[PDB]
Amino acid sequence: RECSLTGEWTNDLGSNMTIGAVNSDGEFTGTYITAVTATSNEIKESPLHGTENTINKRTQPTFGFTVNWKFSESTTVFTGQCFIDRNGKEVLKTMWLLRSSVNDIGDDWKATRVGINIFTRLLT
Amino acid sequence: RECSLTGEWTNDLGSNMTIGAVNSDGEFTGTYITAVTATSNEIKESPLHGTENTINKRTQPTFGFTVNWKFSESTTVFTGQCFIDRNGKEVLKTMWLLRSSVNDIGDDWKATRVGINIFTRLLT
Amino acid sequence: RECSLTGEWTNDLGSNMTIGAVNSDGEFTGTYITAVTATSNEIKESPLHGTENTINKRTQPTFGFTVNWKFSESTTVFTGQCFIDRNGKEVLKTMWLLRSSVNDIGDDWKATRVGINIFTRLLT
Amino acid sequence: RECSLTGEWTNDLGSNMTIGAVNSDGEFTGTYITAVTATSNEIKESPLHGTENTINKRTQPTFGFTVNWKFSESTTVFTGQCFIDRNGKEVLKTMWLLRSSVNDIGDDWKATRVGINIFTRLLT
Repeated sequence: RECSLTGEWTNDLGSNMTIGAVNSDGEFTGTYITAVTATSNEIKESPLHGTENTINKRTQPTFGFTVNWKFSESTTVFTGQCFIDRNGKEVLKTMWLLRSSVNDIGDDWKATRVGINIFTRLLT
Repeated sequence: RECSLTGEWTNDLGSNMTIGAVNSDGEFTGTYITAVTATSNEIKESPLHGTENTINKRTQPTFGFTVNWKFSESTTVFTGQCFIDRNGKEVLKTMWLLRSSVNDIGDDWKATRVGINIFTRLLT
Repeated sequence: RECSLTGEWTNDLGSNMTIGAVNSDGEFTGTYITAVTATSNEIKESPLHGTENTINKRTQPTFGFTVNWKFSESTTVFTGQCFIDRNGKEVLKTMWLLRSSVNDIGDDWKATRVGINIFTRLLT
Repeated sequence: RECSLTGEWTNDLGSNMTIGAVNSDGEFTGTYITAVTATSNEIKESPLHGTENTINKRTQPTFGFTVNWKFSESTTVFTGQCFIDRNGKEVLKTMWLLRSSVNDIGDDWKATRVGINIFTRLLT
């Protein structure tokens, strides 16, 4: 009971993220510090904005967030669920869609990549 | 001339959405309206928060947004690009991931559905 | 009643495909003539191999097929259903995954694109 | 030395598969075995047909295959790449789409689930 979103997280590929307080409407903003950037870069930070679903006030709520990349013209969306694992650790399981910017509508069909990411807490 | 997100749109599925005004930051708010399991209790509306990529102030920007469902524990993410010419008409080309809430971590693998939607200006 | 796979089909982007006879096990092979090839080419043909699901002998059966590209190192998989539309026309609704070849396992996360395709019959 | 498809594998989900021998053409056959809704009636097995891309006889080829379910009307497609070093161990990195059968064309949009699976050599 209590899979909270707020905090610092790290994922399976080296990226880090920090999520602030979740308001009443279930809204939150935060930051994303990436690793893999289809040309990995030093340490570039971008903002994120999402919501957590509050229907039935579930302890392992679903969520979604958009990453507004600051060193590229692409956009990434992440969706998933905040779980309490068998060992009592908080875990974010996610899938994501990476939209690349094309010039012509005739190339739209190849602008979308898909994948997953797993996050666990940092704070230490 | 540019492809603006602000406004009223409808999709190939007959769903409609409204998008507020886009802040300097690329941030926006709106509403998503669908025929919640059509019939039973007609149509419902759920908020939606997202961003538009503004790097290099492109004319046909990429964006993404999260729809926080008001009648289910689910969450949906959309990402795509705002296009022009094909007549001179604005087109929203998107893909989404719909995440269902699951009770146990072992059921995670079957919680994500994926698809597309094309949005056009509301005949008005 | 009778959404059959055998034949010549064309899709929403200009690609063509011909599917041969479906055997007992539900197996079939055929050919794929593409249009968009992340660098569109004249007229390059590649073979395909898939199966149709025969459980309950459904009239609008699900299916899957793999395209073994002959001018590239990638692979594409297609899945969907063979429908009888309101107007009595046969229609294939599909989603597909395009795997690109990477050199290092550290780039695996970006090797997968997703999309859709709609096919209808040719034969005229 | 190369990454061979032929053999016995198991996945992160505890499912197992066998793959026959790969013909000149890149064609292969096998079997997929899972715990069909574990308990009720333990494990079941379903055939599987696919191909391996052989352009430029790469050491870590891409491939795809269709699993024709024997206890449901569903169809599943997998696509990925066969990798090496990480110790000297072969890894199958894949993504799939699972298509459910729907009764009416208007329900098509919710028929496709997407995910990943990592396969490793069967401890034997």
